[PDB]
Amino acid sequence: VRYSLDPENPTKSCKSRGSNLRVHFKNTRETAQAIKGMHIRKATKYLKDVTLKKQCVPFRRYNGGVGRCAQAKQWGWTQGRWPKKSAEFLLHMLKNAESNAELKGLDVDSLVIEHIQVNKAPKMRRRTYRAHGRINPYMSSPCHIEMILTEKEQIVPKPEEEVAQKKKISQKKLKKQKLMA
Amino acid sequence: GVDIRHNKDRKVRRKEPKSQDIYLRLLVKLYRFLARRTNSTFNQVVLKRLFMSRTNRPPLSLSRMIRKMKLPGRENKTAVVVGTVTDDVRVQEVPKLKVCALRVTSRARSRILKAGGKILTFDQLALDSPKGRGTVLLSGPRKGREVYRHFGKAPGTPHSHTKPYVRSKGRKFERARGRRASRGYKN
Amino acid sequence: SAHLQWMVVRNCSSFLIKRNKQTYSTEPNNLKARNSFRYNGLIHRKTVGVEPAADGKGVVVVMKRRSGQRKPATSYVRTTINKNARATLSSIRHMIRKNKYHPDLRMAAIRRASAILRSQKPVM
Amino acid sequence: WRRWHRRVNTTQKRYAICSALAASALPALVMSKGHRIEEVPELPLVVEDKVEG
Amino acid sequence: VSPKVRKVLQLLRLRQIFNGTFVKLNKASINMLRIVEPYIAWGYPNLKSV
RNA sequence: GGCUAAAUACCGGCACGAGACCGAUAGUCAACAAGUACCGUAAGGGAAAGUUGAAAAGAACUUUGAAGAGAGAGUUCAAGAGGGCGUGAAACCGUUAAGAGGUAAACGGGUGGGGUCCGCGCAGUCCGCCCGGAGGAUUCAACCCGGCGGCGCGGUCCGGC
Ligand SMILES: [Mg+2]
Ligand SMILES: [Mg+2]
Ligand SMILES: [Mg+2]
Ligand SMILES: [Mg+2]
Ligand SMILES: [Mg+2]
Ligand SMILES: [Mg+2]
Ligand SMILES: [Mg+2]
Ligand SMILES: [Mg+2]
Ligand SMILES: [Mg+2]
Ligand SMILES: [Mg+2]
Ligand SMILES: [Mg+2]
Ligand SMILES: [Mg+2]
Ligand SMILES: [Mg+2]
Ligand SMILES: [Mg+2]
Ligand SMILES: [Mg+2]
Ligand SMILES: [Mg+2]
Ligand SMILES: [Mg+2]
Ligand SMILES: [Mg+2]
Ligand SMILES: [Mg+2]
Ligand SMILES: [Mg+2]
Repeated sequence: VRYSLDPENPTKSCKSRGSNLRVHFKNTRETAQAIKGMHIRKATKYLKDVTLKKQCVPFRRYNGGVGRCAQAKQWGWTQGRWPKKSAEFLLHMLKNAESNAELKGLDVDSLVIEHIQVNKAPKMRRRTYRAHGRINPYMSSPCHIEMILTEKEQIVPKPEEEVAQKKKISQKKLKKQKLMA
Repeated sequence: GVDIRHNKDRKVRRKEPKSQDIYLRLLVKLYRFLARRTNSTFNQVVLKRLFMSRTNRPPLSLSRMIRKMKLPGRENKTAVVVGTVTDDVRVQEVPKLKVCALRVTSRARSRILKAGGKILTFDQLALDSPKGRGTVLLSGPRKGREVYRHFGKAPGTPHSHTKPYVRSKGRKFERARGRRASRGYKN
Repeated sequence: SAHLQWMVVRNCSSFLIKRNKQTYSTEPNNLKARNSFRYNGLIHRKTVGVEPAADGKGVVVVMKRRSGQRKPATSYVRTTINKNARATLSSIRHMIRKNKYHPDLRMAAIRRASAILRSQKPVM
Repeated sequence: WRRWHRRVNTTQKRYAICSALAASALPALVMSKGHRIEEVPELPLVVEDKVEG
Repeated sequence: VSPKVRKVLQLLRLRQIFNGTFVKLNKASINMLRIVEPYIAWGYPNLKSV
């Protein structure tokens, strides 16, 4: 497992990645550029807003046909959208990265998104039926995603309303755990 | 710009033998020196005929060498041919000859020697006749080849005695029309 | 003869190196490693070779004797010279000029001897 | 039915056997063929007929 | 260059522009110089010119 | 009316040997569960598809997640070889770094500026002879013993082939 970059101080960094993730590469590349350089608490809060349509992801490169919104003015841009799957997929990776920081004894409240990169994964083949007995490609565009988080001097605590929540129990996990035991 | 044509600048002539034979090239080294460092035009002619091709070096028969070495005033002169001296069975008596050649056929050697003659090589001619003095340079018939029968005016023109190219010779092979007035025409 | 043997090997020899627009010859008794009629060490009746001694001290001057031209085992006479630099060169000069044994290789033999002796000095 | 085979005149083939033998009796040519014959007593090298047995 | 001028300029040995030659004058040569009139400047050189 | 071995033929079959042949878009269509999968009512048509490693030692265990996936850990010479895995090109894409940006870009010639690296640079060559100062010796020439070699019209020596 090789990342495109190397952490400056490996003892002060945590990693996360995923491959062949079935989220649109174009939407997710734009989403990743939004949170690049953010503090983890800021990045987590921002992505939740995107899910709720309270903050937009500016579409700068892959902007052909995208629409205008008032929330894109926060980024010095006119085109923005609210990719929900891209935000949720990246939130999962941040949660995994945060856990990797804990497993390494880092201060999760100081982490900053130092490096983040979205790569196109191999495409998946479906098909669609066209007029005159013709069949055309219907391709998914998944991506690989890798992020590195690094400790900085700014500290931002986790929100109180987020730490007060119950540790959700999963029955289906318990069933499989008991079967494995 | 200079007003001149360039199509004839390069002269087509041999500066060396196409042959890779190392003995022939050792003789060319020899006569390159003699032609350069002596004023003898004979050396230049021999050097030139060492470059010449196989068809430009026709074989000289024994009978023809005897004829040319029997003209008055040619007694005790070495006959020289840059080529092959072939035997001629139509000769009855061979006189005493002194000859220099590139090759002499096996039967021509026995007949020349058996008459008391001397057969030289071109490296021995240089030591004996460095400038070519007392020599009779001789050539075989150059037009004595089957190709020259086919050259000239095309066979189907008036007073053309050129030989045609026929796969077979006989009454059924290019003799009707154009070769007798009874069939169209003759010329 | 030498000339006839040069026509065979001038471009076909196991000792011939053609490379980098250059030609050399690796056979023994070639004083300049040169693919040449003069410096070839095999085709002439008389040849001169200068090589370092088995130990890195002195030179060995090889001369081809006159008699055993077809007997390679006794063909070459070796002589080791381990004197001072100027005395070594004098012997080689005398071995060539006084004997009139290839006087055209005199300076090539002397230059090769000076290159072997120089190579036997301590490396700085 | 490519023409894989070649006719060579007998006189020329024997010519070639004669040149090979003449060139085999010269140390320079045998050395130039790469053979280590720097100590062979003589060339051509003839050994008694015992070796055939 | 027209064929007749091209031949006459070659006989004068003026095969290149600004080439020069002396030409001794007489009926034969003066009429050659008339054919090549557009292609040449000529005249009588003094001793210093020679 | 009739029979008759041999020398001759042989891209099918059984069993073999070889090659200046091809080397996985090549060579048979077929190096592999190929006349297979698949198409056609049928006669017929007919592919793609080789490679972890020396050895499965094929990644136990911990931890985030519903999981796929990750982070550690471990095997191995190497997973910078992780089960469609040898190497791993180009097109195309992400990111990082540098530079730049209103006549689409690109291009030839000429310079200039800035980089990357190279000289494994930064008091600047090497050699012959000669002069002078300091030293030190397997110390020179000339002669004597021995060995070897070259040449000799030895003006015309002996013996050999
Ligand atoms: Mg559009
Ligand atoms: Mg529309
Ligand atoms: Mg239909
Ligand atoms: Mg020009
Ligand atoms: Mg031209
Ligand atoms: Mg021409
Ligand atoms: Mg029958
Ligand atoms: Mg293949
Ligand atoms: Mg195939
Ligand atoms: Mg392929
Ligand atoms: Mg290939
Ligand atoms: Mg295939
Ligand atoms: Mg491959
Ligand atoms: Mg490796
Ligand atoms: Mg590998
Ligand atoms: Mg392998
Ligand atoms: Mg592969
Ligand atoms: Mg690989
Ligand atoms: Mg790049
Ligand atoms: Mg930039």
